[PDB]
This record gives sequence, C-alpha cells and structure tokens, in this order.
Amino acid sequence: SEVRLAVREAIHALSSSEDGGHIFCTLESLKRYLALPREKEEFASAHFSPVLRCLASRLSPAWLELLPHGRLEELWASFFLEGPADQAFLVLMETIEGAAGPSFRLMKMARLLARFLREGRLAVLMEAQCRQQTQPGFILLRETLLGKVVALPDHLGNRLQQENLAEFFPQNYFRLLGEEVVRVLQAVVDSLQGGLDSSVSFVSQVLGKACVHGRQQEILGVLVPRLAALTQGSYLHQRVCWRLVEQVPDRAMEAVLTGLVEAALGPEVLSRLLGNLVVKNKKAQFVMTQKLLFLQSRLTTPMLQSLLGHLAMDSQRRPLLLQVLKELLETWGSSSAIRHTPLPQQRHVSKAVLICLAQLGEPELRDSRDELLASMMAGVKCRLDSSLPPVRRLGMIVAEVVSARIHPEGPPLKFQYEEDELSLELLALASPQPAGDGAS
Amino acid sequence: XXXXXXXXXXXXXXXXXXXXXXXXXXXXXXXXXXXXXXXXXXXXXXXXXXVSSLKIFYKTVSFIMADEQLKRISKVQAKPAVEHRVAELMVYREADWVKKTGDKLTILIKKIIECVSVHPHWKVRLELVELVEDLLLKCSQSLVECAGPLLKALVGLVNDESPEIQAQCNKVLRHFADQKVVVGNKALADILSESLHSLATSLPRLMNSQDDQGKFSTLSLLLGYLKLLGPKINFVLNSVAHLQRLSKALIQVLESDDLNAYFRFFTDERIFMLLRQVCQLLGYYGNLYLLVDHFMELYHQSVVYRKQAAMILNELVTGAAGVEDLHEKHIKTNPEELREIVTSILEEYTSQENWTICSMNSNIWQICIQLEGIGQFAYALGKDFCLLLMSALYPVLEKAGDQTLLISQVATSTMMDVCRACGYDSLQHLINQNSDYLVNGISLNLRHLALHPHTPKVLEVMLRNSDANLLPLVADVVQDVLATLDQFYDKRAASFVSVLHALMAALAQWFPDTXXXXXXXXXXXXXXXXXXXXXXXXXXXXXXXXXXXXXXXXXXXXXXXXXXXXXXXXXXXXXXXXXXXXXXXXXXXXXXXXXXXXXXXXXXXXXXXXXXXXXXXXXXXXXXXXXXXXXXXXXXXXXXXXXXXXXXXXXXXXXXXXXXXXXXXXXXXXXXXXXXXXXXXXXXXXXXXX
Repeated sequence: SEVRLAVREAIHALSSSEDGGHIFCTLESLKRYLALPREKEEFASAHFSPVLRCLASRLSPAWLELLPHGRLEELWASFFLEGPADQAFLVLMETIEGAAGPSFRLMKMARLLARFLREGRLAVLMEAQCRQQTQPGFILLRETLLGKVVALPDHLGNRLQQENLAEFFPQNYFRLLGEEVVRVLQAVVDSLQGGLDSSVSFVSQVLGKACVHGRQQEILGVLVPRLAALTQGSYLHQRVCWRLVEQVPDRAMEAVLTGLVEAALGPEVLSRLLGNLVVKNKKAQFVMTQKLLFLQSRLTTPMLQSLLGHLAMDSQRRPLLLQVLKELLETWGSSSAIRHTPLPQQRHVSKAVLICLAQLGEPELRDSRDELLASMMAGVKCRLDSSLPPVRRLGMIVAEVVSARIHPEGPPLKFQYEEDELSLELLALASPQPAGDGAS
Repeated sequence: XXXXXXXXXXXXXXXXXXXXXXXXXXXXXXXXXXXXXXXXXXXXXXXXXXVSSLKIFYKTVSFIMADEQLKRISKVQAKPAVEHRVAELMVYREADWVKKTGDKLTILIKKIIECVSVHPHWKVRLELVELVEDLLLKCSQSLVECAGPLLKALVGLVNDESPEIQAQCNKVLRHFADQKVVVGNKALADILSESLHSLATSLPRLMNSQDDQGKFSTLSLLLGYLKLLGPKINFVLNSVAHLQRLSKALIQVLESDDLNAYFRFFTDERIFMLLRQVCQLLGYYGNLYLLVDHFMELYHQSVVYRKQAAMILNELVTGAAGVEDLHEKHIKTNPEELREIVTSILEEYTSQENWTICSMNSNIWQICIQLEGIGQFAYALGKDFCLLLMSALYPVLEKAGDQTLLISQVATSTMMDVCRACGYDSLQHLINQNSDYLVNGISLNLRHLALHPHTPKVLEVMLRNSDANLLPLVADVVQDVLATLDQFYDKRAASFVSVLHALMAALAQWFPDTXXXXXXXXXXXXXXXXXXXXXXXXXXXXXXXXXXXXXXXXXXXXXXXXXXXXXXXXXXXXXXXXXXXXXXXXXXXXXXXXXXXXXXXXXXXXXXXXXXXXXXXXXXXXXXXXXXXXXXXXXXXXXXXXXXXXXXXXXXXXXXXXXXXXXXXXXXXXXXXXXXXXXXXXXXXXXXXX
C-alpha cells in the first residue's frame, strides 16, 4: 500500500539522482518485491515504464559508474529482463522506436531486448489465459511482435545496423518465432489443467501476420516437428494442433493453407495434421480449397497432386468427392462453352479433372457421364477453330481419359483403336505422364 | 367489278367455312394471292389451315411459302397494315408451332427459319397491338423444342420491361418462365445467354462513357438478364474470365454524392441509373463467399480502387439479406454464414479506417462510406448483431468526433440503427446499458496504449453522456484520467486531452450534478497547476465552470483555492482574460471580504491602465457585474458612462458630476427619473402614530 509513496519516492529518487547510496538501496529493494496484485499491476506497468524511461533515456552514461559494484546495470536489466509479462515488450518496442539515436544505450538496448528473447521468449503466450481487452491494443502488440525485424533498422539502418543484423536479420528470427510457438504449443498440450485455446488463439493470430508477410520459413520447421509430436498416440497434441490450424483468423486463411499444402511432405501427413472437419467445418476453408481447385494454380504438378490427394484422403469418409466431381465437370463444360481462359488454366483444370477422376466406384454412372461426354466432344469438335491446336489437343487427351473412365466397355475400345494412334497422340510434352496418371 | 371481285372472294371464304386431298396444297398458291391482294380483310380465309404427317407435308409447303409471310410482316413494318400485324404474327406462330416433334432433320429449313426470325425481330411495339403480338410470339417461339437463334430473340423478350401499358403482359410472361420456359436444365440456352452476358459485361466500360439515358437501356437489359438467371449463376460465375471482366468493369462505373437508405460518382450524372445499379448488385444472392472474397481482394489491391469496392460490398451483403422474389424453387443463404461474412468485413473495415487536401477529403469519403457500410450491415443483419456489439460500438464511438455533421451524423444514425434493430432505445441509453466494457477499454488504452490520440472518446462518453449516475464508478478512472496527464505530464496529445477532459468534466458536473466536492477540488487543483502554460485559455474556461459548480458548500476549500488562484492570476493577468473576471463574477457567487481586498488590489493595478468602445464596454460590464462595495473605486470610476451611471450606489456620487450642460453627453447626464428620498420623512412620521 504505502509502497506507492515509495514508488513516488522511487521516481523521486530516480528524479533526484547523484545520490548513489539512496538510489541503489531503493532500486534493489523495489526489485526484492518486484499477494494482492492490483498495486503490483500499477507497479507492473505504471511504475515500470517511468523507471524504464528515466533510467534508460534520462540518465547519462555515468550512472553505471556511480556505483560500479556490479549491481547497477544488473538491477537495470533485471527490471526489464523478467517481471511483469506484457508491458515489458510494449514499452521496450515503444522506446526503441522513440529512443532512436546513434548510440547512447542503443547497442545496450539491443543487448537487453535480445537477451530477453533468447531466454524466456514465451513471456506472453503462456500467460494468454486472459478474459478480454481492447482490440487496438492487440493490434499494436501483434503487429509489433511480427514486424520487429523490419521495424528495427528503420530508426537506424547503417553499418552498425548491419553488424547488429548480419547473423539473424531474417532466417534466424522467424526461426526463433517458430521454435517458440513449438514450445508453447507443446506446453499447453502437456498442461491438461484447463483447456485454454487462449495461447493457441494468440499464436494463431501470430501465424496470421507471419504468413501474410513472412513467406516460407515456419512451414517445414513446424510441420516436421508437428509430424513428430503428433505421430504417437498424441491425443492432446493432435487435438491442440487441430484447434490451432482451425481458428486461424479467417481474414487470410489462404496464405496459411497455401503454405501448409505447398511444402508439406505428402497427402497422408497433411491429412493427419489438418483435421477431418477443418475442411468440412469452416466454410471459408471449403472456399479456399476449392477455389484453389477451380480458380488458380501455383505449381500443380506435385502441388495440386498433393492437394487433391489430401482431398481424396480426407474424403475417405466424406461423400463430398462426388459433389466436387460434378461441379468440376460442369465448370469444364462451361469453360468449353464460353470464351475460355488462356491455356495455362486450361491445362490446370485438365490435370484437376484427371486427378479427381482417379476416385470412382459407385452407382449413377448413367447421366453425369452422358452430359460430360457430350459436352466435351461437342466442344472439342470446334475448339481448334483454326486458332490454336493445343486447346484441341487438351480435349482429345482427356477424351482418352474420359473414355478410360466413363464406361470402360465397347465404344471406348474403338477409341483406343481410332483416337490413340492416328489422332495426333504423338507429342510427349505433357501427354504421356498425365495419361499414365489417369490410371489412379 | 371491284364489288364483284370483293363479294366473290368473300363468298368463297364463306363457302370454305361452310364446307371446311393432295392437290389442295395448290391451295397455298391462292394464299400467295391472298398474301398480297387488295386486303380489305384478306388473310382471314388462311385460317382454314388449322400421325399428322399430312399436316407435316402441308407444313413443308408452308415453310416454302412463309417467304411471302415474312415479306408481308416486313411490309407491315413498312407499309401501314396497321391491323394485319396480329394476323400474320398469329399465322407464323401457328405455322412454326405446328412442327417440332421428332424426325425433323430440317437443318437447312432450321437455318432458313433462323434467318427469318432474325429479320422479324425488327418489330418492336408500333402500338399496343405490336407489343402484345411480339409477346406471344416470343412466348411460343422460345417454348419450342430446340434451335439456336433464340439467343437474339430471348434478349428482347427480357428487355421488354420498358413499355407504357403492356408491361404487365411481359411480367406475367417472365412469371410463366418457371418450369416450361426454363433456364433450368437446358444447357444450350444457358450457354448462349452466358456468351451474350460476356460481351455485355465487356461493353460497359464504353457504353456508359457517352451521353445519358441511353446507358439506362443497356443497364436495364443487364438487370433483367440477370433476373432471368435467378438461381444457376454459379454455372457461369465459376469461370475466372467472367468474374475478372465483370469486376474490372464495375470498378470503373462507380468511380456526385450519396444519401442514406447506392449512388455513384463522376460520369454517372443521373440517379435512377444508380438505383438500378444498386438493385443489380443486390441482384446477386446466388452465392456469397466467392463474391465477398474476390471483392475483398480488389479492396486490398490498391488505393484508387478502394471506395468502389467498399460500396460494392455493402450492396452485396444487403442483397444477401433479401425486397422482391425470383424463381421460388431455389434456396437461400444461412444466418451463420452471414455471421462469418459480417465479422470478416467489419474487422477489415474497422482496422483499416483510422486516418493534398484532395487526398484529405478522399479519406473523408473513405471514412464516410465505411460508416455507412456499418449502418447497412446493422440494417440488414438486424437481429444477430448482438454477438458483436462492442466490435461496432468502439470504432465509430471513438470516431464520433471532429466532423459533427457528416461523420457524427452517420455515426448517430448507425447507433440508433443498432438500437432499433437490437432494442437499445436512444443510443445515449446504450451508455447506461453495458458500460464496464467502455470503462476498462478507455482505461487500459490510456494506461498502456499511450502513444495514440484517444482524446475525444472520453469527451463523447462524458460531455454528451447521459445521467451521471455512472460517474461514481468512473470517478477513480476519472481520477486516473486526472492523474493521466499529471504523472508524467509530458505529452502534447496527453495535455490537450487533459484540457479537453477538464472542459468535459466541468460541463457534466455543472449539468448532471446540480464525492463531487473532492472531485472538483482536485480538478481545480490540477487545472491551476497547469495554468502556467502558454496559450491555454482552456484552463481559464474550466476554472470558471468548476468554480461556478463548486460554490454550494465550499467551506474552506474555495477560500485557499481562490487565494492561490488569484495569486497566480495576478501573476499572469496583466484579451479574453475577462472570462476569468466572469469567473470572478462566478466568484461573485459567494465572494467575501477577501475577494473584496483582492478586487481592491486589482483596481489599484488596473489604475495603471490609462483612462482610455469594446474594451470600455468590457470594463464597464466587469464593474457592473457585482460592484463589490466600491469606495475608493467609487472615485476611480469618478476620476458615455452607462455603467458608472447605472451604478446608483447613492444620490450623491454622479449627481454632483451632473452640472455640465454640455453638447453631447449632457443629454444623458440629466436623466434622473425617480427620487425616492423620503427616509427622514417616515423617520419623523414615526412621531405621528404613538
């Protein structure tokens, strides 16, 4: 209670310096008590930031020598290295923004912040089981936490900034971030005290901004550790990783999925990590996966290979594969009907049609097949239009493919004897390997 | 013998109708004669036309013979034939309807008939009769088995919603297009309509780049054509070329004002066009996710394409609400998906909107359209806006600020909207509803989120507030707010906020109140402390207001308060500083002899100011406000004089100074009206009773 006055007295002593003994005693005493937390919260920030400012920006490079008995800088740091969780990082960032000089404590400030990160970087994540707060605060906190790299040399970018950032500028910092989210994930996993998802939610909000600017560092150096820490009977690990990939802020939901499928090992492990519902529970993910199917293509030879592979894998129990087949074929009939997209997307949706055509074995092989066959042949007839044979080429090859997997009896064999030897089926650009792929 | 030939033809048709062979096909030859004859009521007899293979061969002959038929229709389009229009139209209708069943290779005849129909499309509403005819013509044609020319025909069958009287016929026809005349499950008409709509949505970059009211024709064609595809647009949306072209088009049309419950901007100078456009974007309620996503993209893309996309998104969600009706065998969206979409769009809007004068009013347009968007979101999503109250409360409430008319008007409208949609009853009352959220939010903002101008939110929540029954909770935070720019007290955006909150608390405690005592005590304390600043008359204003409110039971606080205050004032006061004199007049509320001696020193100092109107009237009203027992100041005023005249402290001060008989001031110098000087009269009259 009365310590608040000491607090005043602290900032009094702190503002009435040159009294080496008094300041040493008051600072070491305050550190000693750095159960009621309310006044400890006002101390945790509303005394923390003033002492931080006035002891880092106000005092000249002579305080450290006022009492050089190896304790002044010690207590200086031990104020900012541990203690109150959140406001430390905040005031540190705000200062290093404001405190932008050539060098007064600049290098020492960097040493402070680094040595904080290096040991105990969680410091916020584990203490995320909070009730609720203001949203622009979250905004500033997370944006800083995820833009620190670029934020640093803005205030001072030079040879000194270079030697500061010639070992970990990128390629080590996000490596830290990834390591730390690994640690905190596994921590909240093995906790099993009370199901938080709060640290999970916060680190997902992290993953959000990380993905939307950081391009590809965390994918492998997360999933391979996630693969490992999930492969066992990992009830808590699997469930927490599910809830982590799930509640990713729907704002992006796309860079997350793009990276998560791009560098992933294979269809089985991708299907193991996401979750049976993560594609059939968050409709935004429906839209992401099947817009990647329809709209765009990124690498698509191994990439969409794996993506549709996981589509089928997950659909080991999802009767959603037939619906996506029908929609795919309908889009094929429309694109063959309407002034079409350029050839890249054409080959793209072609390969997609093939790979999804892999899975089969069911009733209804009466009418969907009729509409597909008729539309495709009627288009491919005139598709060349004395314009560009490749387009025509495309159709005829899927002709064989559809012939292979529409009703394998009778007339298709005639195709095998007519539209496979004297029907321009000679080029080897990308005809043979996808043809073989057609056999699932 | 013109009457003879007339009666002969008439009685011949009559004998036919009284009576009704391969060679009867030569009958059509006379129909050729009947096709270009004197034409009193000629074509009537033709009506004798109508396992029907005999009818089929007759129809072969009639397909060969419809040449003169179409020729006569074009003649009606050129020559008068002002009534035979319906005749020939029904003739062609019956003929072309008589044959599409089976075993009808007829591809040559098909192409010939398509040519003929394209020619006949040259008829459009000569009068009520021509429109009425073409209506049933399209009705019967499009309902036929299968062809490929109707791509043109059906087009005009949708744009026929522009007539003067027969509009009900076209509407009821489009109604009829439900299960028989379908977009439905006949891919041919669908793909032909898609091919049309593609060139359509590739033209509007140019079509609206010309004079007015001709664009309305094209946009109306567009809106109707979409109305055709009520459901089943995902069958044409899914193609990426479609979405790309349509989006890129619409981005340029919308980019000259707007109103509340959408209007476009430069180069769209008519308003009904804008209502039709917002009705056509609202037309999209087939699928949501694709649309909202592809348009959030266009928002994130650049700066010059933002406001357009914002207005788009507003129109799209409002359409997703649901107010007319289309083909009513389809399905509608879901409330939870609505929740997802609204959460996303609102989060992006809020986080993106918190801040070259051209660019300044550009940002003004940005924040305005985003506020209006929030309003529409409340309007459509009226009920389920309860899970996300605070997410909409905080942003615009903090935004309810500098721009009173535009920004704060749209704000107020949005808040009363969320009230009337969620039952919150006079948005001021919403502060009396859930408030601890606001309390803790403002607190933690000012406590950690320091470096950001969260200045006026406290003003909105305490000066424009409701009854102060919640200040007893706010007090400590108020106290904290007091200490806010009083612990470090080195920040411009914090000292300005301190002065602001000072004015606000002063006004509130003035009105709301009439605890508060010590509140005002520390208030005046900090205010007077900071008063030593530069260009801070707000300190004087707050001082005056508080002091006015602080004089009910101010036993000793006010005493030493005013002591130190007037001390610093005399230290400083040496042009609107007379407001402090008004504060002194406010001090005149309960001033005493201490204030008397203070005013005496004040008059002694002001004597240094010469005897030299605006300032004369200011000092006059200052003296006349209280005139606290002027004795030496009596002579000072004594050594035009409206105030000093109106003093009237006695009948001896100015009266002696009223012996001038001068030119100008003498007119008012002798203006004594009443004497009332009978004191000694009654004093002695006390000796006439007892």
